[PDB]
Amino acid sequence: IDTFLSAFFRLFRVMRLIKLLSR
Amino acid sequence: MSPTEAPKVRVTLFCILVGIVLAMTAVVSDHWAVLSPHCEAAHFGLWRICTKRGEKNCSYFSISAAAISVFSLGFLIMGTICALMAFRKKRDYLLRPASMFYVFAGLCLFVSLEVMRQSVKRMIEYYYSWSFACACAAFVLLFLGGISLLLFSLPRMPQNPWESCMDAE
Repeated sequence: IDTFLSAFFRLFRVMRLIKLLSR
Repeated sequence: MSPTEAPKVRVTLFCILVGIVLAMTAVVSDHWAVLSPHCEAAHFGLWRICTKRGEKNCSYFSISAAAISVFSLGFLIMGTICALMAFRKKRDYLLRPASMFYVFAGLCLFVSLEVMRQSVKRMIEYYYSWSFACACAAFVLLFLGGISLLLFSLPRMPQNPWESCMDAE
């Protein structure tokens, strides 16, 4: 929506490898 | 059932209710951004903007703020739906997605107020009196309530060698 026409939401995809510990 | 009727979750549900109602009311109340040119203090809002000294009228002019606001309110609606469905027919697990939705609605509201703070900074010095403290309080209420509801919904950290998650209640 920025491109159609706010910085910390990019950190959620970094936490994707916290779930790596599950194994 | 055990984490459903407990007071520790009832108080957080009440906090979420007052936060959601005050946030829904706070989207129309444009009483946070006032700028003195130097008797022409202005009023900046998401939808309609006006300046007053009789001849008073407010209308629009950055619609990303409106889009993220409607996304946040949709998140609030989904969270309320999940929370309501949790109570009946003993759906004890449905309290988690409600917490996630409330947390994300609070974060979306935080980002909207951040973009509006940037907008009011780019325009003299402003002053927050009525609605900016309201929006910040709504964000804090929703965020803390969602986090606490999530933490209470999750059973407990084992703290025992034999104890583990996903046990038989």
